[PDB]
Amino acid sequence: RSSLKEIEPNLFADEDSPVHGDILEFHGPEGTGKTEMLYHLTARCILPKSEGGLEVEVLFIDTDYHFDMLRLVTILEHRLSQSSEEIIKYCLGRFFLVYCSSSTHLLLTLYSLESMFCSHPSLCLLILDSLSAFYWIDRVNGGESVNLQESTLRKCSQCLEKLVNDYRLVLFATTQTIMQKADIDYRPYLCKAWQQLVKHRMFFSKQDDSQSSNQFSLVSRCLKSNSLKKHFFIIGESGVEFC
DNA sequence: CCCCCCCCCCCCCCCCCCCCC
Ligand SMILES: Nc1ncnc2c1ncn2[C@@H]1O[C@H](COP(=O)(O)OP(=O)(O)OP(=O)(O)O)[C@@H](O)[C@H]1O
Ligand SMILES: [Mg+2]
Repeated sequence: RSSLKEIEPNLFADEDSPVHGDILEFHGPEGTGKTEMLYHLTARCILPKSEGGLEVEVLFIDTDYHFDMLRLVTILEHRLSQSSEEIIKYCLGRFFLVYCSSSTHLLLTLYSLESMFCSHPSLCLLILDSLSAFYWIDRVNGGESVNLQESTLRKCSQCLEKLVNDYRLVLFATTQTIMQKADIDYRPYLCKAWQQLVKHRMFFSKQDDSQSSNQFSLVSRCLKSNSLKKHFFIIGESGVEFC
């Protein structure tokens, strides 16, 4: 019922099999277009089929409290050929947002979301933002024992893998670059189960030069085939546009 | 792996005549 190529032919030019459970990951520093990419994916997924959409529902989980409905509405109205309030209402009728305040809160939200997931059959995409939102607090609360710094993340990863395997969903996660290492910059620090659960990896970067910005770099790295690709794209009032 | 800063030195080098009872 779900096809990965249709979601994004630009980035997913190799994956053509009907997706029946995948885990992806975004990574990079601040202000490099991760949330804009998520907005573009949601816009591609929730638009009507007449305007070039997918007509399936999206679930969103916000952890860093950085979601902006105004930007999403602006992108939707710019992508639409004709702007009308009722069509925007129809589009937004298939969008859901959840807030979590702590690791246990997120764990219980995951333990509760399966009721909706069995209730709603049209869900095809799942987004978790800022998976590394609670790292320092958990680490400090865990003392010097590593196993006490990893339990909540372990349980959340197990629940996420169970959900994605059971309900045939697509997961999009975001992490933050917090620590360096004594061309890809990546110093893994997450849970071992989460690290081994990843399938695709994408890194984000921004041009240092001030050519009015308008240039972002993305490096796609799939662990299945060890294929490294570089993408260039721009972000405008209508969303993101690939160079 | 984790976060932010310091401070001056030292002297050189001469030119140029005027005016008769
Ligand atoms: N209307 C717009 N036109 C052009 N660029 C825009 C517009 N709106 C936002 N941007 C760009 O969006 C960029 C930030 O993107 P975004 O909010 O997705 O960051 P991010 O990589 O997800 O970072 P973080 O998660 O730390 O917030 C800015 O650098 C800005 O130039
Ligand atoms: Mg962001």
